[PDB]
Amino acid sequence: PQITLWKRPLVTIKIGGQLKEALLNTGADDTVIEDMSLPGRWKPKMIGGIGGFIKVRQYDQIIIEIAGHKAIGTVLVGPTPVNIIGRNLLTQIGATLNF
Amino acid sequence: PQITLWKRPLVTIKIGGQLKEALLNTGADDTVIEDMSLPGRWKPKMIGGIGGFIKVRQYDQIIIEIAGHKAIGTVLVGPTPVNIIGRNLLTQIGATLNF
Ligand SMILES: CC(C)CN(C[C@@H](O)[C@H](Cc1ccccc1)NC(=O)O[C@H]1CCOC1)S(=O)(=O)c1ccc(N)cc1
Repeated sequence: PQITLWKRPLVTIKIGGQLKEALLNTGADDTVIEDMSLPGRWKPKMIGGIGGFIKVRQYDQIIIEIAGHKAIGTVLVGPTPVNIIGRNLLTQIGATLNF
Repeated sequence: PQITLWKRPLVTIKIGGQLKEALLNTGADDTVIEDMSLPGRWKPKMIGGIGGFIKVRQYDQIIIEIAGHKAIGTVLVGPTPVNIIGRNLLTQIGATLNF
């Protein structure tokens, strides 16, 4: 699709069998999702946002559907205002910015 | 242009007579620029994301050139670690997400 930006670019994602809402976020390198159970091990990651740096859980090679497109990659889990899909997964679904 | 998301979507902007580098950010409601002086009245605002909140000054009816395109709108100014062009100005230059 072509998504205009008059409203928040919210899409439906599917991860761990659960449907959630997430924001398509070109301003984030990484993908951050609110607390949930994911399979396998995690490793520590520090990420920086507008308020500063926080610690999150990094799960690699997670299967996640994003607006109907399958991606498999790194998902960070931690305290976020909204689930955010970052460039690591936007590139997998073939997303570009155009004007 | 069509901007790939392999790297950060950074562009050159001109605001208040100054050239700056800024992130094209679909995940941001508003535009927020590292602290600088702007003309006219302002009011305080709190904005929050990863790492919590920061206090900023809200200036309305500010003209910015974004990669050569003039747009006008609200600009927030404060201690952001990165210059952010948010949806309120991305819409004005006709920016869309496509996949
Ligand atoms: C958290 C989202 C929902 C909203 N933000 C935009 C996001 O793109 C934000 C932009 C940014 C990048 C680097 C440093 C600081 C900020 N990226 C971000 O945090 O990257 C983290 C998460 C994964 O990778 C690292 S915001 O800055 O908090 C914000 C809030 C309100 C307004 N009016 C404007 C901006």
